[PDB]
Amino acid sequence: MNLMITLLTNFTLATLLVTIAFWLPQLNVYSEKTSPDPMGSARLPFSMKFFLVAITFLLFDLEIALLLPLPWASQTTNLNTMLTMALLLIFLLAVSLAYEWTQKGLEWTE
Amino acid sequence: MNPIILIIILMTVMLGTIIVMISTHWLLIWIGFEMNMLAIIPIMMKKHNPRATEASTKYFLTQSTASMLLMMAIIINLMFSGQWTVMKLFNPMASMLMTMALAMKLGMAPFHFWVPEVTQGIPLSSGLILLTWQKLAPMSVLYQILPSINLDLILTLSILSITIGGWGGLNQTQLRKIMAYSSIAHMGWMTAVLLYNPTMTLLNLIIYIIMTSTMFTLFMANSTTTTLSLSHTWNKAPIMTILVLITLLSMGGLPPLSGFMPKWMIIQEMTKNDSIILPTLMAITALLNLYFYMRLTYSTALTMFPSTNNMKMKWQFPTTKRMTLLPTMTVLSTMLLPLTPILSILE
Amino acid sequence: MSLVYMNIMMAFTVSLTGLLMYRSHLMSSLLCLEGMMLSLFILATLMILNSHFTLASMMPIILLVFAACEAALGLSLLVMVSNTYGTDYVQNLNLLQC
Amino acid sequence: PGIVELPSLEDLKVQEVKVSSSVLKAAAHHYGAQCDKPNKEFMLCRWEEKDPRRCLEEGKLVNQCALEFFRQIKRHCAEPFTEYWTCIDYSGLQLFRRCRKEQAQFDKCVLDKLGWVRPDLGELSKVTKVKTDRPLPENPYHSRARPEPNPEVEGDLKPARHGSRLFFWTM
Amino acid sequence: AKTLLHQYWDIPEGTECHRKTYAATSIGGASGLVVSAYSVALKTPTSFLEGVARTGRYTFTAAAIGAIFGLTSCISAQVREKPDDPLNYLIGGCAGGLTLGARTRSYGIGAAACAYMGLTAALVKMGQLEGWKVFAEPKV
Amino acid sequence: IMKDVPGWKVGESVFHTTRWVTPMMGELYGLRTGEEILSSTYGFIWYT
Amino acid sequence: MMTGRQARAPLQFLPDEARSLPPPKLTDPRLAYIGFLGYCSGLIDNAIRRRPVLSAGLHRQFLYITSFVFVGYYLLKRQDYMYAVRDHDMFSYIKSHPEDFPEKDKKTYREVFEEFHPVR
Amino acid sequence: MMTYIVFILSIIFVMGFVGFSSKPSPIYGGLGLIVSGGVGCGIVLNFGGSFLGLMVFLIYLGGMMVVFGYTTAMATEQYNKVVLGTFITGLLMEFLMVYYVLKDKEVEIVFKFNGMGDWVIYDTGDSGFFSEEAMGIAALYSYGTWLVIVTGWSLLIGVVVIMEITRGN
Amino acid sequence: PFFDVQKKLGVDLDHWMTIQSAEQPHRIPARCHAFEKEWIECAHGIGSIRAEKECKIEFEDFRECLLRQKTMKRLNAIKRQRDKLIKEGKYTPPPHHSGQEDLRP
Amino acid sequence: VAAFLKNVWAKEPVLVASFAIAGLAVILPTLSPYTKYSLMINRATPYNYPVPLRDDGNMPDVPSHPQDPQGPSLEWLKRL
Repeated sequence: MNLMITLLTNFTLATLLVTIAFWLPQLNVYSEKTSPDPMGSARLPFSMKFFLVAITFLLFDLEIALLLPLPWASQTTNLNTMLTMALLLIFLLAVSLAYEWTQKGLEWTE
Repeated sequence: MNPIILIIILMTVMLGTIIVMISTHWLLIWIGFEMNMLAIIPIMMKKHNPRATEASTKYFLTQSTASMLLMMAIIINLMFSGQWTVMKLFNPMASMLMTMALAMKLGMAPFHFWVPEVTQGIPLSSGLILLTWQKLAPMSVLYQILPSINLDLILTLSILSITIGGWGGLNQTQLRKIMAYSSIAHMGWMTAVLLYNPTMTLLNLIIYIIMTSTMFTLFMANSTTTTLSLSHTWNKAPIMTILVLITLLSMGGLPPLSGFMPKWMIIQEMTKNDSIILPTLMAITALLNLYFYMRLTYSTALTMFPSTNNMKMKWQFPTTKRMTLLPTMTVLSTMLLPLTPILSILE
Repeated sequence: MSLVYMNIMMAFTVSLTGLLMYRSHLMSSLLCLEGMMLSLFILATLMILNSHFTLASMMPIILLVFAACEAALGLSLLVMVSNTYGTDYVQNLNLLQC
Repeated sequence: PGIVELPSLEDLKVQEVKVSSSVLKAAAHHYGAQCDKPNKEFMLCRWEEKDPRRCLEEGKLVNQCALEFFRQIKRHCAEPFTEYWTCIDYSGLQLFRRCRKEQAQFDKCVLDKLGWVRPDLGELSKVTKVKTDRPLPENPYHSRARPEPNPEVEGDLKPARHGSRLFFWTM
Repeated sequence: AKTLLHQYWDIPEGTECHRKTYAATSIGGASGLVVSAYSVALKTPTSFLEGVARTGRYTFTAAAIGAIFGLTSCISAQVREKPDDPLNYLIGGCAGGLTLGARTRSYGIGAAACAYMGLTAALVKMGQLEGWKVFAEPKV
Repeated sequence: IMKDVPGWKVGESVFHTTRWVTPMMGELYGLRTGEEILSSTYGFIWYT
Repeated sequence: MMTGRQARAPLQFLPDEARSLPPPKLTDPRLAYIGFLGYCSGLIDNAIRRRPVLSAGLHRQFLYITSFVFVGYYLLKRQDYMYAVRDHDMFSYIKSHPEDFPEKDKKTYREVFEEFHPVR
Repeated sequence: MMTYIVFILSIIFVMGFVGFSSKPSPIYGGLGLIVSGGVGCGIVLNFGGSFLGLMVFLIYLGGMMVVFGYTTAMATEQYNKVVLGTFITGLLMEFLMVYYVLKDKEVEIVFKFNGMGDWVIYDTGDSGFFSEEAMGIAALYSYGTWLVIVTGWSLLIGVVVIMEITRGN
Repeated sequence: PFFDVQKKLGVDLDHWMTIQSAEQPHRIPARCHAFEKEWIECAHGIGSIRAEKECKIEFEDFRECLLRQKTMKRLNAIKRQRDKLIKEGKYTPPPHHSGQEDLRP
Repeated sequence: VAAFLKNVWAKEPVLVASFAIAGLAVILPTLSPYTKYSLMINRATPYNYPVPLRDDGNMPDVPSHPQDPQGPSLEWLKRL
């Protein structure tokens, strides 16, 4: 409960800071800004490379989560099976990186 | 369409289906289902046209909803059983959720609404794959859970699927939608018999797989997608017209062809368990199936539709396509009746 | 069983009734799919951690990863619609009916 | 179902080892070396009976002999034990590696005044044998008779009688 | 809606008209509600008011069909002093068909509905008497 | 506590077997104050 | 419906006890019918590729006949083994439980009553 | 009140799902389901599963719904009644079940469900010098050979799928 | 169908995860290890029909160990009776159920 | 096999360094004979109690006390 106490205290201090930054200068009577970017009227272009590198990040992070439990696993009895599994998984990461290299993935956003 | 990538993708589909077949754990069943659908997604995006994207989007949404239902059933079964052997479930809600999850996966009505659309928008090889190999794994899943299957739910799904498939195939003129509704009706026919004798289910599955493979192989060989080009094919090769006529005669369960083998023997396992009205109703809907089959053969071979002028150039070139396993699967779909008791090997 | 179990069932039924009767584009369907994801993950983790099944801690993480890749597939599908019709609305998915 | 049988508090009243964590941790090796046989008897009874209510008196024996350990600590070398347990107790993690000098002093004082050997690495991690006078329980799980297995198949595989008999087939 | 069928069949034929009438009316209302719900789900209504108008039309039509069929079967079974006769269900099915034809503004459709609903109710009586089981449990 | 209600046998174990079963947290601390319940069933997880 | 029989030796197309049966002859009518199916498949393969049906691909036709007759022989062996298992299990369970299978006293026609309905 | 904390969070969890059940816009739905993922991970963490909870934080929230927000930023250009009606319907159903389980302490929807607090099913035993779920996860590299094989194969095949079906040619 | 490759070529793939009573690292016991052991030894090699007709008591005990429904009902009834008896105030709780009893160790 | 190695070193030193390190990490656990030392180190860690077994009367390889010489000792980790 101490962790949640720290989280609540920190979140309330952030709330106090944003309340000071948002409502405290409203006491002043400066002006009202009527205010009548390079984007004139065109739609936002769908740069496909950003989406591709985002889902590549997603897949790599997923199998990084697969790769994670080695420090806990290092105390297991069957060390040979662990070594084979870890080397083959990192080899799978290398193979996926090589494929993402070959099929024009790392071009125009290298 | 890199040949190495296509070979690897096909091997992944085969590995996923065989993982569903040979595993003893529910998680591995779901693993095979997920890898199968993930590797079958590029098969329906072979031609790179927006209709294929539409069909694959609908297929992915339906299969993912079915998979989420499948985990709902698995987790409920774990709660009420505490164990993971693929066998009879230990909860009626688990059986109900699993039954309509597999009905959603297999395109059983009223969860059939994706089947006539998706098959309309994909190439014929992908349509053959979806209507032939995809049906194999959830048949194994339904076979391994038959003690806990509720009779009322599977019977309602079967009769609704047969009736809806016949009445929906009665109207379509495209070949792929007719094939989809025929597949729905055959799925209902061979799921109606599952709880009484699953050997009949396996026999009907093998017969339907062979006959649908023959039909799709003929459609890719003639390069025909609608009724009119299939009518026009009689200038090019009349022997192909004779073949499609005899296998469509076999497709409606008319003796002495192979398609009369399963359904009749399905009736042979309806009167053993004292059920008489049910095989009569499914026989009437099979007559509806035979009606639109007869319409297809009337359009195809039993008449002579008017052709165009360019057929003459098509008379100067033989069929260069890889017509693979067409004669063997054509013979095995027409003259297999005197070898009916071969179903004993499926026990 | 426990009340948190029934709360997870009610949450899953809420995600089910949100996934089917949508009005917006495919992003809402994928969000409800992720709701199903999260509900199944929490239910499996609670079951495994309550009954002390030590090995089946392989169940929750795997129950994400596979379908997570499947979820990524869905994103690509939406991009295809975003490369064809401009907007990913479900009312534009009426080309296969005829 | 059946009424669960429970011993009363009169079978549960004993003297208690009212000591802290570090007090037990400081002399744990000599604990395992000196009072080993009643501990082995009690946990063999616990592991084979799988029932506290059939082992309680045996545990009482341990709760006697363990006290006989601490008295022998108290009357002879109480001050080195005091130094050792307070040095161990200062550490929050209760690490054994941060109090090696007091460990050596306590070991030397014990070995000259009473002579208990600190066990080596791997000595306490091995499996020992117990000579016990209790009978072996034939039904530890309180299980009834298992169901009778179904009979197997016997005899030579005879040929088929009049063929497949599928409505006209004789072969 | 399984126990509603049992409550419909718990009342003996040609003995009490009222409870048979309400049981058949509730069966018809449930069937019309299912049909209307599927029609609204599949065919998109123009608005809320037209959708509930179609739902009310289907529900009231099917409830009237059920009430008329049950009432006619019961009065025929009373006037023939024979509960174990399919003629009463044939007459009730024809009355339901006539009511459906009158609702649909037709007469040939009404006669066809007379014939088919009378045959269906006769077969329902056949299954009730001889113990026909269309949903048979696996015996062998 | 309850000598008045009918249909009750004291010590009626809910398991058909007579084998010893490990007690629950609710079977042990289920009749004490709330603070002891908190420090027992959530003391370790909430300990910093 | 034999889920408890083959489970002791799974994935066996032809077990060892199947060798205890009389194997089917090479002149079995079903085997010759499957050979005829192979010949018909060869004829269809010659016909669909626009070739002389009775002359071209003689080695192809012989391979078709040989492959069909081989798979037909093995499938017939499996069928015979399965039906031997079926009626052996039938006779074994009939022998093991003769309380549910009483011996019916077959009465003669000299005292049993058959109702006669005249036709006119 | 404190002892039902997980249950309270579970209620908030259901609330979180309602926060994106009506689906007014994908961005607000993503925010609501982010909040629901946080409270569901708190539910997991209160049962002693630190590793699974940080799996939820690291991968589900911080590594995958980030990609969901990235994708939905590429559409849904910046600037309902039945949305709000479904919101009040879900609120009424949620609160009605809350009073049901807080008054009757028992309900029937599919099975028999109890409303008593969940602090009675935990364990007073000790795992020793290791967390049970920590080496439960650690047993993947010693026992889970086939599962790791199919997981790596499926993720590599997903990489193949991403490279192929989004090429457009 | 159900192809048994694992039983054919004799290689384990998922038999260890299949049941809760199987072998696990460091032999960590489940809550219902004995109940599941007795249920499996009751229901081994006799068929599912005779298992669900003859070993119903062991499976019911295993389900009660997993779900703990009867214990829930018993404890809830006891607690509700305590709340009622503190409402009419005929009985007061002893000091050993309040935290001031000089606990056993 | 010689000029191509220097070509891939001059072009992409990172890739050839990664391949060389991966090959060394593949071939060195098998070549180095200290893997068995880690195996017996991991297998001898007492995470659970060595629960004593009942003496029937004929067991010379088991002791009656942890200080007895018979049984598996762990002095090899002490010496190394």
